[PDB]
Amino acid sequence: NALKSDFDSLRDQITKAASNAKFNGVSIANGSTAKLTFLANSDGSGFTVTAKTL
Amino acid sequence: TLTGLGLTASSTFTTAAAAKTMIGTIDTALQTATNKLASLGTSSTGLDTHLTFVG
Repeated sequence: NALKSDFDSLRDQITKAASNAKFNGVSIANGSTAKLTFLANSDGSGFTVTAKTL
Repeated sequence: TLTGLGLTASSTFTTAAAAKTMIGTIDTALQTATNKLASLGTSSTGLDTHLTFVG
């Protein structure tokens, strides 16, 4: 029972650490969005970065 | 004036895709504005040449 309770605490810690990973209200790990597209040229074409959930 | 560039007095973007199109719109506006101003400068130099000839 003690080992299982420690396992549950570590589980909650993962949920919390994943939720907190945001930079100025945007995240690439929380899974809020499928993708992000940063600028790549003066014509507006965008470098693409597919999101990865954790 | 904005109407001559193809921009409208109400023009704006309310979402990221509209801004992605506004980039190209402002490109066309800057292009046509520079062309119009180059034509004005050419005509001004022509007025100067004619002024010297008339003198």
